[PDB]
Amino acid sequence: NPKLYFLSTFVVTYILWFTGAYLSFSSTYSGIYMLIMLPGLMAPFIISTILIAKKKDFINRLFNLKLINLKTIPVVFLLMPAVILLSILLSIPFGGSISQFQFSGGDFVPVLFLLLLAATFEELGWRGYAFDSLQSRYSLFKASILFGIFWSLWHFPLIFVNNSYQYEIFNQSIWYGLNFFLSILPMGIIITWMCLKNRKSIILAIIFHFLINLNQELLAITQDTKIIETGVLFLVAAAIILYDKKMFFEK
Amino acid sequence: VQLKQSGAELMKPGASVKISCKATGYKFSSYWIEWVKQRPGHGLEWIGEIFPGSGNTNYNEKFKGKATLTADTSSNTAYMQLSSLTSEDSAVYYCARRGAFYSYGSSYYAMDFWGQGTSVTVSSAKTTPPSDYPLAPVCGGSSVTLGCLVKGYFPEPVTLTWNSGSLSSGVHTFPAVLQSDLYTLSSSVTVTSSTWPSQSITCNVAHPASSTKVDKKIEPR
Amino acid sequence: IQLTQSPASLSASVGETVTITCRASGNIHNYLAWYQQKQGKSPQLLVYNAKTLADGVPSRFSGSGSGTQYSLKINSLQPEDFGNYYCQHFWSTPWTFGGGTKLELKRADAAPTVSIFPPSSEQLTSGGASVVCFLNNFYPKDINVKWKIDGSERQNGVLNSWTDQDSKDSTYSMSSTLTLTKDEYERHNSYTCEATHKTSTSPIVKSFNRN
Repeated sequence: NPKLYFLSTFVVTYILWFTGAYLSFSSTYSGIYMLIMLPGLMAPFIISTILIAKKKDFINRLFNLKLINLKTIPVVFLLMPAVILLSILLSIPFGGSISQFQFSGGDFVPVLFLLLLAATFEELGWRGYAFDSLQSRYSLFKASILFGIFWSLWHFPLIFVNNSYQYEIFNQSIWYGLNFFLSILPMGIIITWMCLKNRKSIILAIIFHFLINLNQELLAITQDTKIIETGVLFLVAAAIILYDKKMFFEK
Repeated sequence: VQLKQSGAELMKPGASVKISCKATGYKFSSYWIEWVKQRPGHGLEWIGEIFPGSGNTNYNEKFKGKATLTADTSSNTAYMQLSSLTSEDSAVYYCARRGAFYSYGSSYYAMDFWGQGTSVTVSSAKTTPPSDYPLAPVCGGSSVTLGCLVKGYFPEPVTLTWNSGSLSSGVHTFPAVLQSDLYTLSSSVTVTSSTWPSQSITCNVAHPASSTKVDKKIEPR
Repeated sequence: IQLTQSPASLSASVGETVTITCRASGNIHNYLAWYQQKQGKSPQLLVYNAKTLADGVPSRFSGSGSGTQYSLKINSLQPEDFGNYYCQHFWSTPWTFGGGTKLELKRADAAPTVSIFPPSSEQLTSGGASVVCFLNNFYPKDINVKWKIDGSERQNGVLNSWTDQDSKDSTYSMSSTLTLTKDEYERHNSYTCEATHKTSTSPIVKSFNRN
């Protein structure tokens, strides 16, 4: 029931995050706004688990390490940092970024645990009931794009919560904000593809997601450079579709 | 990284001023420009911000319409225009930058660099030379104090001295204050009883804006 | 969100360790910066995110706090650390600064030297009449001046001016001027400048009669 999962996830995410967005500007109750955001983030995971509970392969993909293809380890570790530093290099012909290598941007230990927790709470849902529901009705290629769109529009309430990444980028420039929502599209394709190449291993998707977040924190870049990064992501997403195009369009 | 602001302004009420802030040493379009007001006794007050390159602005509600923020990325200059000036607008005005935005570990939530400040004064006062008066002690110790009252001048500043600057010890020249629309200033000099009236003591008041220079000798009453 | 700083004034000596506090009327989630301001100069950044030192800032400065309560600590004060200090939140617009804290150089107490001056003959000639009272070289800075004409407390027509902490001996001075018309001045006899300072258990009075 693909029509039920996403619409139910869409509404639960939207009720909790927009409530947390109201508290985020409240001068009285701002102290608790982050504990309302938590179930909002955890929604796709709990919805997915409930639908499954209401198969052994979900258990398998959760605990079976043998599903993982070790040939994809270099691309799991290295691709995002490579993309980031390439973006800085591509920036240089255009004005600025000489300073950027310095990586001036970026307590240090707990924020890791939070990033790993968010990568977990997201992928348990997306790599659970979510993408399987789409791939059953659709070709892999349009299932991945339908996922990319939903996942992008899933971040939509964050624009309205005080001091969030989505908030600040739109606060600064309309182009910085749109660039983010545009970048979720090829990002949803790359992570998805990586999951299939490792036999739908949810654990690997967690690691990959976590690694994408980590490198985006440690190796910080300006919003102007992130626009270039988005393009690099489209070129990588396009290249991946071409390499596995038979897999992408087969029925 | 440097922010240089335009010079001091003297304005009639009802006019408009345009203060500039030139940026050097960084990419002008990628950082917030702040504007802050500072009056004596009111501390720092935030006016608004502009993101050059996007033109996005966040204003304090109090300065909406009063203050207008613009930015020119071809000359790396931010501007603030203050309209319908009144006495309340008299203050020092700063522009300041915020740090570059990063998701984690950034000085983005800080005003990390500031301009030197632009003094704005708004008044209807005509240029007026001070009337100044010698103050001898009461007609009836080890030390004696004398005075020099500088009353009714505009604008600032005046330069007050004692014996043409030769007498620099024991001198207190007080900050000018504004009664009505004109300034009043005073100065005291403390000397040993052996000095005055045995020796001549004169206060000298210069007021360049009215091109005046007056000397007043202190004589016993 | 309003921010409140305490104390407004802090007396200290070189080498001492001091702490300034900032209170927010609502939770600002560590979105808090501290600035330093010398007289006549622009504010400079010291600390942001409540806890992080800005570039170039000595490590004797440090910040802490969370939620609604924040503070700045300076360990072993240097001569250059004397001046003003402000806190500022970055949680939500409008940004508000704290009222500020002035860190002044500590000193031995000194009584004000009080002098009173009748109007000059030149001023009386032009129809004006000002009585001037200087209160010089006192410490600490707090002081009160009371004007009396023939025994009655007069509050109107008086302008005060205060110097900043002296750059040589670190004391303070005050000038109090009572302005009257020549007419009202000449219809009274006793004029009194009366000073209230900590170094004296009773007012210091300086007076004259027109005779």
